Amino acid sequence: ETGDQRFGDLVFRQLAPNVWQHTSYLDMPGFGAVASNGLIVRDGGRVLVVDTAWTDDQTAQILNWIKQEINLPVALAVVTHAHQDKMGGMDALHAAGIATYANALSNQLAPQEGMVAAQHSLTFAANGWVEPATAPNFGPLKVFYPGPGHTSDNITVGIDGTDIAFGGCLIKDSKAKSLGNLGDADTEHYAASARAFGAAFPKASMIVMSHSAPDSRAAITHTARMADKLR
Ligand SMILES: FC(F)(F)c1nnc(S)n1/N=C/c1cccc(Br)c1
Ligand SMILES: [Ca+2]
Ligand SMILES: [Ca+2]
Ligand SMILES: [Zn+2]
Ligand SMILES: [Zn+2]
Repeated sequence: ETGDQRFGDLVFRQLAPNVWQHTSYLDMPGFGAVASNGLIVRDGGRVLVVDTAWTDDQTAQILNWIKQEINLPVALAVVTHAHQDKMGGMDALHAAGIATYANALSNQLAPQEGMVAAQHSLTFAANGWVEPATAPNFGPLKVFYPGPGHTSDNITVGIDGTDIAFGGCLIKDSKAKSLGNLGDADTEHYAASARAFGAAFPKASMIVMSHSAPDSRAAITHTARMADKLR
């Protein structure tokens, strides 16, 4: 779509004055090329990243795009669970000197999932909000653990000062006919987790997700409606 920029294999789209979506693609062999989206946030004199790309090389291209187009240091990255689309590029972040954060559970599961763990672990209260001492200096990033759904470790992030919340792989677009890859899913708690994400970011009107283009809040309720049928 017009307005989008390509750098290498990555596509970028501005969502807000200080927010961009990054999109990377993995070619399952002779199968569907599969898109995955993350976010880039300009916070004053620094940049914050949400999710790697599928690969280290694709991840370096994110970082090089930021250097060329924004020209501010990346202070940290938060990754949203231990699958290849979200943590495939951790080695690239580390090679670049970025501090990395993930749900403690993501870091614990990372080895079995064939992912490199992030450096630092987020933990969460019973109400789902990140324990702030584990997410120091996150600026406008508000990190919320909605409960198990796409995976037991899936986390979400709202961007304060914008209309944007990022549901990662938990949320599907409002015309989706399935819930995608359920290989690590919790089918019993999924619906409640989708709804909890909506409740955490009641003011968000643009919902960004890993595997569809940004949607309205309709994505949340539609996802929950699908998930209701798993139980
Ligand atoms: F549209 C799809 F199919 F891409 C999708 N929608 N929701 C989910 S989750 N997916 N797939 C996610 C996925 C596919 C291959 C490998 C890994 Br690791 C994750
Ligand atoms: Ca690697
Ligand atoms: Ca798995
Ligand atoms: Zn996933
Ligand atoms: Zn995914």
